[PDB]
Amino acid sequence: TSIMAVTFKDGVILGADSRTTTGAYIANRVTDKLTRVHDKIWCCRSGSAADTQAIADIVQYHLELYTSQYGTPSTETAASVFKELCYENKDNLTAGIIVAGYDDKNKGEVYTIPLGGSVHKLPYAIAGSGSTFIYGYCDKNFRENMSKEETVDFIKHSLSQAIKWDGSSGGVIRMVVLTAAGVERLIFYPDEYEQL
Amino acid sequence: TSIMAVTFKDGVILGADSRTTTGAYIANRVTDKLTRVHDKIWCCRSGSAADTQAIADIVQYHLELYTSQYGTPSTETAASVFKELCYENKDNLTAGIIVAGYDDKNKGEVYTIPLGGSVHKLPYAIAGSGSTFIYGYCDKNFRENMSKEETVDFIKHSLSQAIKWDGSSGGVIRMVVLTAAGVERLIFYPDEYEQL
Amino acid sequence: TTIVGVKFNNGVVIAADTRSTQGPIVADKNCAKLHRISPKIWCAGAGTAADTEAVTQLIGSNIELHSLYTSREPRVVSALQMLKQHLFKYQGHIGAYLIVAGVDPTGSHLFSIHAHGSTDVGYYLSLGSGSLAAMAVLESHWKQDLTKEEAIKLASDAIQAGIWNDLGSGSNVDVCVMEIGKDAEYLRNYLTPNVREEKQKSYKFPRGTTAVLKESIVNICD
Amino acid sequence: QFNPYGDNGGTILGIAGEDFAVLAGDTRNITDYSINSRYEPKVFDCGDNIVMSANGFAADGDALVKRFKNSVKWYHFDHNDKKLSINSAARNIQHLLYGKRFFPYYVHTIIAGLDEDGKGAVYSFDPVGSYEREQCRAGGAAASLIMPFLDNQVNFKNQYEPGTNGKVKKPLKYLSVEEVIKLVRDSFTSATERHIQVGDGLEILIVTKDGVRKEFYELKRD
Amino acid sequence: TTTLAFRFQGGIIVAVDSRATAGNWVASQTVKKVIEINPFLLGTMAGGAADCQFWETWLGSQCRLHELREKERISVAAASKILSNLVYQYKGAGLSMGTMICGYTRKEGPTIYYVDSDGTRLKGDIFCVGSGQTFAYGVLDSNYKWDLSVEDALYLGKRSILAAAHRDAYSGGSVNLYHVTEDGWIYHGNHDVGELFWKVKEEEGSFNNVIG
Amino acid sequence: SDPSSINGGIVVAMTGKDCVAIACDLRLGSQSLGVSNKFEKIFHYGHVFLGITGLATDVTTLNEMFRYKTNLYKLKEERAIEPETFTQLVSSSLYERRFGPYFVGPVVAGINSKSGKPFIAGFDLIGCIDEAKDFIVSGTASDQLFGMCESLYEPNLEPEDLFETISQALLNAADRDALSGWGAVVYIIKKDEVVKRYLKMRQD
Amino acid sequence: TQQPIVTGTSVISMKYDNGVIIAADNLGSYGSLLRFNGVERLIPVGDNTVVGISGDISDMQHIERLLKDLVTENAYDNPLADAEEALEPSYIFEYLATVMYQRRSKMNPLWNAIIVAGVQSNGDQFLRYVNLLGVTYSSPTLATGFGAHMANPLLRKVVDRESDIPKTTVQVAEEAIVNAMRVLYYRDARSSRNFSLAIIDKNTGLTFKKNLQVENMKWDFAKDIKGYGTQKI
Amino acid sequence: MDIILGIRVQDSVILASSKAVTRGISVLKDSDDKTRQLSPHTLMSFAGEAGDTVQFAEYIQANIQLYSIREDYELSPQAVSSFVRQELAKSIRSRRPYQVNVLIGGYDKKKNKPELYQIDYLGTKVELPYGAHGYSGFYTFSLLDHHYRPDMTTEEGLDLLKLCVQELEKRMPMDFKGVIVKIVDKDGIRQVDDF
Amino acid sequence: MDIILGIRVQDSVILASSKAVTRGISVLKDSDDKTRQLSPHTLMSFAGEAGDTVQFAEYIQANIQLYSIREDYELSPQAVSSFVRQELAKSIRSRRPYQVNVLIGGYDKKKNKPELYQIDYLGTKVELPYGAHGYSGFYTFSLLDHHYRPDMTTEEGLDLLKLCVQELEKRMPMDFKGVIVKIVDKDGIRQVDDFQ
Amino acid sequence: MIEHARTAAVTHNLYYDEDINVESLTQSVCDLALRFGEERLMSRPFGVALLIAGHDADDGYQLFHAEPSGTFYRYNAKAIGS
Ligand SMILES: C/C=C\NC(=O)[C@H]1NC(=O)[C@H](CC(N)=O)NC(=O)[C@@H](NC(=O)C(=O)[C@H](C)CC)Cc2ccc(O)c(c2)-c2cccc3c2NC(=O)[C@@]3(O)[C@@H]1O
Ligand SMILES: [Mg+2]
Ligand SMILES: [Mg+2]
Ligand SMILES: [Mg+2]
Ligand SMILES: [Mg+2]
Repeated sequence: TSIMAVTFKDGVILGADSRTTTGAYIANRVTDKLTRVHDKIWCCRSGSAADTQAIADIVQYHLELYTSQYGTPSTETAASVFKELCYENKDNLTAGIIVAGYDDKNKGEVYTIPLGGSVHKLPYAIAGSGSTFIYGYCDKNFRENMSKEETVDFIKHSLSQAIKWDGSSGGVIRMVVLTAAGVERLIFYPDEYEQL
Repeated sequence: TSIMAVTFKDGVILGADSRTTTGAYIANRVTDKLTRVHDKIWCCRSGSAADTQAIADIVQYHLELYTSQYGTPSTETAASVFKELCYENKDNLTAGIIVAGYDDKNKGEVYTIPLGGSVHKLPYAIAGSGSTFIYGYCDKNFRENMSKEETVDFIKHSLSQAIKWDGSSGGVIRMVVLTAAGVERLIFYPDEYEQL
Repeated sequence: TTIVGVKFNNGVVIAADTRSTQGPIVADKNCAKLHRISPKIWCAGAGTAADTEAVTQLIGSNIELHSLYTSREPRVVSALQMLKQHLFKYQGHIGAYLIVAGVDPTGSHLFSIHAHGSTDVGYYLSLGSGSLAAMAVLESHWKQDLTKEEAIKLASDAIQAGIWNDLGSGSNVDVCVMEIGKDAEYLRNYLTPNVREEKQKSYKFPRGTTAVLKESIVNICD
Repeated sequence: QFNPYGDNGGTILGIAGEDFAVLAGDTRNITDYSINSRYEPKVFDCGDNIVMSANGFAADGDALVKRFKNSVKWYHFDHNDKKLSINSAARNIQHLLYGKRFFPYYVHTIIAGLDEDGKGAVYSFDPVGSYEREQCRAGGAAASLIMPFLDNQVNFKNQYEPGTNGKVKKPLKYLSVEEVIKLVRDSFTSATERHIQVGDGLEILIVTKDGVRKEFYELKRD
Repeated sequence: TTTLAFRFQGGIIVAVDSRATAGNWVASQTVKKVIEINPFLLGTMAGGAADCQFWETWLGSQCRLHELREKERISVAAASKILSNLVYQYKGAGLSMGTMICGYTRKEGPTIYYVDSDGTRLKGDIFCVGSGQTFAYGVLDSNYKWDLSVEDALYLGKRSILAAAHRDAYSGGSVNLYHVTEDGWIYHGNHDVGELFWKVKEEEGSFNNVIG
Repeated sequence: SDPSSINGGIVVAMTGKDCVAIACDLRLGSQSLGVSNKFEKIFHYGHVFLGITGLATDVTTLNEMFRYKTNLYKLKEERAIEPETFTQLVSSSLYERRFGPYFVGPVVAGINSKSGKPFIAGFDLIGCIDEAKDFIVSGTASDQLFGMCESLYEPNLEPEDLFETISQALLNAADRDALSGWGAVVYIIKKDEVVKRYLKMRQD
Repeated sequence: TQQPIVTGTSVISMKYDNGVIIAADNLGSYGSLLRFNGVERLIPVGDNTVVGISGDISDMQHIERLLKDLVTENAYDNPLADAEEALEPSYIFEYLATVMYQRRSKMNPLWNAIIVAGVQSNGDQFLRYVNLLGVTYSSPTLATGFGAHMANPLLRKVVDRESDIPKTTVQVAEEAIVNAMRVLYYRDARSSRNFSLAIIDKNTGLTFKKNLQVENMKWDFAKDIKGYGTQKI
Repeated sequence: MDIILGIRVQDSVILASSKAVTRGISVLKDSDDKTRQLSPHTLMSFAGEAGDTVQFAEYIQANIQLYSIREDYELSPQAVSSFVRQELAKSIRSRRPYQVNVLIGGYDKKKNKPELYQIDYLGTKVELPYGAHGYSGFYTFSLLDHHYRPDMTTEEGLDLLKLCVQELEKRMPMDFKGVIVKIVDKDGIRQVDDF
Repeated sequence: MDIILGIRVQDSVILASSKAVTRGISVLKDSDDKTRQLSPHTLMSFAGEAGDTVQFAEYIQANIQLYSIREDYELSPQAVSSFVRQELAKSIRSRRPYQVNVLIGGYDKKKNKPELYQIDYLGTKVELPYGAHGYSGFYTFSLLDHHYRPDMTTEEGLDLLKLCVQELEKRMPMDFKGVIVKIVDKDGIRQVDDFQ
Repeated sequence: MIEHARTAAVTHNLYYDEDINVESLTQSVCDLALRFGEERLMSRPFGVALLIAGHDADDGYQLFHAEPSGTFYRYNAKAIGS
C-alpha cells in the first residue's frame, strides 16, 4: 500500500494505488483506497483493510451526525475522530490513515495518523509500505502552494516510484482532488506512470 | 549504514556514511566504511562489522596473492572472491558488500552482493539501512556516463537524504573516486550536505 | 471450494462447485454453496461452511425483517454492511468468505466479504481454494459489456477450472443469475461433468450374510 | 524451517493370487491442494518378476526404487546372475529401509510377484522396514478407505454362509485375475469419489509366470 | 500389542497377539510377534515393529555365528546380553523395544529374559510386555502354577492374550502360541480372536458382560 | 487426547427404497482401555433417529437436551417432529455453542410421515448440515466407513438388503478401527415398522 | 541454504507438437522489494536444453556455474561432443535432480524449483521438474510457484493429455504462454512485466527471446470502481 | 492414583476404596474412607484431584439429603447417578472444573435390584457389573471378565474383590495401604470389618 | 527411586537394596539384587536410570576383577571408591553420562576396618557411617542420627536397618517389595537369608 | 579366512533370507588373497590353500580349490599339500 496527500494552493490532492494483496497474491488490483468520510474530507487508508474500513465507516457516521447537528465539520474534527478511534483502540487496530480536507476558512489541510493514534498535521504526508521508497524523492521534490498540474505530477511520480519498488503496491494510481470547485477523481493507468 | 557505488564515464565512485551504531547508541561516528581490497578495487560494507571486516581482510589477502602470482586482478575477480566467501558461509554471515573497481579494459564496474552470496553487476548500486529511503530518488536522478562532478553530486544528495531519514546512518559522507588518474578520497561534513 | 461472481450488462451471475470436504475426504459430492440472503440477493460461501451458512441465514432473516419494516425491496449494500459489521465484531473468528451478488432497486451489485470484516467491489471476483485457477480464467476471458450467456459461460468455466485444477473443488457447477428485470434463476447442477462410471460388480450381499444375535421391534408411535 | 519431507498423495494396492500377483496405483501426483501431474507412475517393474511401489514422499519413493533396482543389478552381477526370490527382495528392502532408520524414507512400500513355489505373493513395508507377506494390502492416502473393503471381498470377513445364522463362515477362494482387476478398479473408483488425492488414472502391473504386463484405466479428474 | 512368556515344569509358554496399529488405524492383524531366532530360541515383538524384527533377526545371525565359532549352542543369557548391549549402544537414538528372549538350554534350563530399549535386562519367570500387559498379568498371576500341564499352561497363555485383546484396544487380531522345550520350540497354532472369544465364553462361562 | 477420540465410536446411516437404516457401534472406552460394551449411540425421538459419535458425555447431554426439546415441540405443536425439522433443530443447537462446541458428530435419519420420503443428514461439531441421499458416516472410523459405503452402496435398496449392506459396512469398518467395535446395532426404519437388530462381531 | 533471500518468482512450460516452450520473468525480489530487474532465469545448455530456475538467486547462480562446468567436463576427451555424445536434456535433468535430492538429504538444500525443458536426440520432447525436496514429476504442463496455480489451468486447457500435444501448434503454445505470463503479472505481487521465453523445436532449434513485455492489458474498468461498497463518488 | 473399585453381585453392590492419601513423598493417612453415603441405600466412592473429591462428594451428599427431606422419599440410584452426571457435565466446561471420578452403588427398592454406576470427571456415566476408576481397572477387569457370574453371592463378590486387591498389591508401583470395602443391599450400607 | 541404604558397624558394613523393578504401571520383578560384588571384600549397590545402573556396575566389576587378577592383590575399598568416582566424574561431562548412584561397602583387611562410601551420578564421594541414595535418606537419616552408635554389632545394625525399612514401608508412596540385605566383613560378603 | 567365510555366509543370510552360493563364498574368500602390500592391506599373502566344499540349489554339489593367488577352481576331485 502506498498513499499520500499533498496540499496545493487551490486545495488538497489525495493519491493512492489500487493493489491489495493477501500475501504474494494480488487479491484486488482495482481497490479504491480513497474513502469519503465527508463531502470534502477524504482519507487514504493503509494496513488492515477490515480495520481501515470500519474506522472510515464509523468516522463517516460521526461526521454525518456532526453535519446534521452543528454544521460542516472542519478537517481537524475528522482528524480528531480518526485519532480517537485509533488511539483508544490501539491494541486491536492496525491502521495508518491520512486525512485530507478543504474548508474555505483553513484552506486545505492534511493530517497523518500512524499506528498508535498519534496525529500529525503536515503540508504533505506519505504512508504505507511503498512510502519508505519515496521518502527521499518527495523531500527533494515537494514545494508549497503548488499548482494543480504540478501537484498531480508530483503525486504521480512519487506513487510510480513506490509502485515500481514496492511489490505490495501496484495497479492504477487514483487521485481525489478537493478544491473550492469540488471533488474530482483522476485515474492513471500503468502504461502511463511506468514510462515516467 | 548507507552505501552506494556509481559508474561514470571516467571511472567509479564509492560513497558511504560514517555512523556505526550498537543499537541506538552511535558507537563510532567517524567510521570509514570504504575498504580497499586492491589499489583500484574498493568495497562498501554493510551489516556485521566483524563479518564485513573479516571478509574484506580475506579478500585483500587473496587479491594480494593473485597480484603476486598472475598480475593485477579484474574487478569481476574481486567480485567473485567476495561472492564465494559470502555464499559458501551464508549460514554464518550477515554482510552486504558493494565492490567497485576500475581497469583500463572495462573502465569502471560495480558488483553488489547482498545476503545469500548472489552477485549482481549494476551501473549504480545502493545498499545499507538508508538505501530503502533513496530507491526512488536514485532511479529518478541517475544517468549513465555522467561527469565526475555530477556523480559526486548524485552520491552526495542520495546519501544526504538517506542520512536524514535513516537514523542508522549519519556522520560525514565519505567518497573514494577510482579513475585512470588514480584514487581520490573526498569527505563532506554535515554542515554542507544538510543544506542540500 | 471455488466460487466466482461476474457482472454482465443487465445483472450479475454467481457460480460455485458442489464438493464439501472434511480434510482430504469428500464428505458431500453435491453440496450446494449458493445461499439466498433475499429472493433476488444471493451469495456463495467459502471457509467454515457452518459459519457461512449461519451468518447468511442470520443476515437473511434480519434483511427480511428490514424489508417488512421499510416496505422496500432488500438492498445488497444493506446485507453487505450488516455482514461486514458482524464479521468485524467477531474479529474474523467467523470463518466465512462470501461472494455476494444481487439486484435491488438501485441496480446490480457484486461484492466480496472476508472473515475479518473487509469488503471489495468488482466486476469479477473469485474466492475459495481454487479461487486462483478460476481467476486465471477470469483475467483471461473477462471483458466489459458481457451478455447473459457470456457471463454464464465465463463463471461456469472459472468454476470448471477450480474443479479440475484444484483438489479443494470438484463435482458439479451451481449457478445463480440475477437480472435487473426478471426474478433470480437458481440453476442447481447447471453442469454435471463428473458422473461416476458404472461399477464393475454389484455388491448386493445374499440375505443372511450378517450374523444377527437378537432382533426386537421398537415402538415409534405413542 | 526446512522440512525435508513432503506428501505427494497417491494410493497403491497389491493383491496376491494363486498363480499371479497384481500391483496397481493411481497415476496422480499432487502437492497441497494442487496437482503436479496426472501420469507419474509409481509402480515400477524391477525385473525378476518383482514389481515395487513406495508411495508417499515421491522423492524418497523414487530413491528407494532406484536403490532396489541397483541392488538387483548387483545381485545378478555378484551371484552368477541368480534370480532374486521375492522373499530375498523383501529382506533386502527391509535392510534398505532400516539403513535410514533415523532419517526414514517417508514411504509405505509394497512389492508383488511370485514366490519360489510359483504362488502369488505381496510384501508390505512400513517406512523403516517392518515387512510382512499378505494376501492383499493397500497403502497411501486412500488406504484406510480400501483395506476394509478388501477384508469384505478378498478374505470374506464378517461374511457368513446364508441361512446358517452365522455358524459357518464364507468359504475362502482364490480370486481369478479378472476378479482382482474388477476389485482394484472398483476400489480406485471409490477412492477417487471420496478422496481428493486419488484420480486421473489407474495403472495396474500384473505379474504372472509369463512376465509383467500393464493395464491402464482412466479415472475422474476432479 | 500384548506379549507374554512364562516358564513352568513343561518348559516355556510364549503367547502373543497379532495387531499392529498406527494410532486408531489397525495397520495389520497378521503380524508375527514371535521371532524364531533359531530352533531353540524365541523372541517376543513388543514395541517398535521394525526395531524388534530387525534386531532380533540380527540376534539370530549373531547366535548362528557364536555356534559356528564355539561349536556349542549359545546360552539364553548370552543372546539376551548381546541384544541388551546392542540396544544400549543405540540408547537414546530413538529405539523402542520391549522384548523377551526365551530359551531352553542344558546349562540354564528354561530361561526367559526381558530386554528393553532402555538397556534393562532382567531374568524372570513371568513376563508380560505391551499395551495390554496389565490384563495378561492379572490373568496369569491369578491362575499361575508351576505344576501346570503343557495343555493347561498353553490354555492359560492363550486366555491371558484373549483377555488383553478384549479389554485393550491396541491388542487383538489373532493369538500366536509357542511351547519351548529343551529340544526346541513347537508352534501350537494361530487362533483368531474373533472365534476364540466365543469359544472361550461358551466353554468357560466367562465374559458374561458380553452378550452372544 | 483428541476430545472426539477419547471415548471413540462410529455411526452410519443409509437410504433405500422407502426405507432408511441407522447403525452404530457399542464400544465406550478411555482411549486404550475399553470400559463399556453397552454404550448405544442411536437414540430415538418420536419417529426420528439420531446417532451421535464423539465424546460420550456430550453424546448423553445432547440426547437429553434433544429429548427435552422434542417433548416441548410435541406439547406445543401437537404433532410429532419430522426429520427435516429435527435436523434444523440439531444444526441450530450445535451452532448456538459455536465457540464452546460440543465434541460430537450427530447424524439424523428417518422417514417423513406425511410424504414418505426417506431422509438422512449429518453434522459436524458446529452444526454444518451434510444432506446426502446415499449415506452419512461419522465417528473415529469415518474414513473406513466412507470407503465401505462408497464401495458397497447402490440406491433403491430393500430393507432386507439395505440391512445386510449397512451391517457389512459397519462391521468391516469397525474391525479396521481400534476405538470402535465391541458390538453393534442396526435399525431398519420403514414408514410404519422399525426393527432393531444386534450384530455379532469381534470383541477385540 | 536455510532461508531464501533474493528470490525468483514463477516459471512456466508446456509441450507442443514439435517441442517445448519455457518462460520466466526477469525479476529478482529481495523479499517484498522488487530490487533487481533484467535477471535472466532461463539458462540454455547447448542447442537442445533450457533450464528454468525459480527461487534463491544465489543457488540459481550456483546451478548456472554447475551447468557450465558440466558442459566443460562433457567436452573433455569427447570427439563427439558435437553429435551423439552431446549433453541430452535427460542427462542434465537427472544430474540436477540427483544434486537436489542429495542437498535435501544433507539438510542443506538448494532453495529452488527447476524445470528442464528440451528435445532429445531422437526428437522426443523432454519436460520435467525438480525442487529442493528432490521431487520429480513430468506433465505436458509444468510450472512453479504461482505459476503452478494459475498458469497450469490455462495451459492444461490447451493440452490436458499427451494426445493433445501433436495437435498443438507452436503459435498456440506461445500464445498460451504469453497469456499465462500476463495473468501472473495481473495476480502475482512478485511478478515482472519483463520476461524471457525459450522455444526448443526439434526442427527450428533453440529460439531465445529476451526483453519481452506483457502487452494488451485491461485496466479501463478500474475507472468505474468506487469505494468498497456503499460509496458512489 | 487412588484405587476405586466396584462390583455388582446378586442383591448387593460392593465398593472398594484405597485407604491411603499421600501428598508428596509422605503417606499422610492410611485410614481414609473415600466414600459418602448419599442415601440409606446409595453410596458413592470418589477419587481424583486433592480437595475437589471431598468437596464434590459432600455437595452431592447435601443435595441428595435435602431432596430426601423435602419429598420424604429416597431417590432411585438411577436418578442419583443422572443428577451426579449432570453436575459433572456442568462442571467440565466451568471456570475450574471438577476432576473427580465416582462409583455409585445403590439398591433400587422399587425394583429390588443392585445398581452400579461409573462416572468420570467428564460426565461419562455407565451402568456396569464391574467398574473401576484410574489404572486399577487396567488389571482388575481382566480378572473380573473371567471370574464374574451374574448370579454371584455377596461372599463370592467379596472373594473376587480380594483377588483383585491381591493383583493390585502385586503389580502396582504404589502402596494404597489396603482397601475399605462396603456392601449396599436391601438392608442398607455396611462396612466390612477387615479386608 | 530405588531404595539404596548402607550402614557401617564396628566390624561390618550392611547394604540394603530394593527388590522391586518397575517399568510403567507394572512391577516387572519383585526379587532384584541391586548389588555387584566388586571384590571378595568389597560390594557395591547401585540405583538410578534403567540400563545404566547394571551396565556401570558390571563395567566396574570387570575392571576391579581385571586389576585383582593382574596384580594378585585386592585393592583397598578407598582405591575402588576413588576409581569409581573418577569414572563417574569422567562420565558427567561425556555425551551420554551414567545416571547411577552407588554405595560401596568394604572391609579394609590391611586396616581391618569397615568402610562405607556414598557416590552419586556426579562423582561426589563421601565416607559416612550411614548412607543412602534417593529419597530414602530423607527418612532413614533421622532414625540413624539418633540410633547409630559406633560400637554397634552386626545384629544391632541389622535391627536398625529393619527399623529404617519399617519407616520406609510406612511413609513411602512406593512399594519397593522388601530389601535384599548383604553383610561385608573380614570373611567376605554374605546374604541375609530373610529380612522380613 | 574361516572367520571371514562364516561371517560372509551369515551376513548374506541376514541380507537376503537365503543361503549363500558356494561359488560366491569361494570368490569372497579369494578376494582377501591379494589384499597385501605396503589400513586396507596386510603384510603377506596367506600360507594355506583351501578345499571349500558345499551344495546350493543352483549348481548342486560343488568343490573348489582356493589358493593365496586369489584364483579358485572347481574340481571334481582335488588334493593339496604334500
Ligand atoms: C507391530 C507390533 C508391535 N509394535 C507396534 O504395534 C507399534 N508400531 C506400529 O504399529 C507401526 C507399524 C505399521 N506398519 O503400522 N510402526 C510405524 O508405523 C513406523 N512409524 C513411522 O514410520 C513414522 O514415524 C510416521 C510418523 C508414521 C507413518 C515405525 C516407528 C517409528 C518410530 C517409533 O517410535 C515407532 C514406530 C513405535 C515405537 C513403539 C510403539 C509404536 C511405534 N509406533 C506405532 O505406531 C506404535 O504405537 C505401535 O504400537
Ligand atoms: Mg478425486
Ligand atoms: Mg479438482
Ligand atoms: Mg475394532
Ligand atoms: Mg480389544
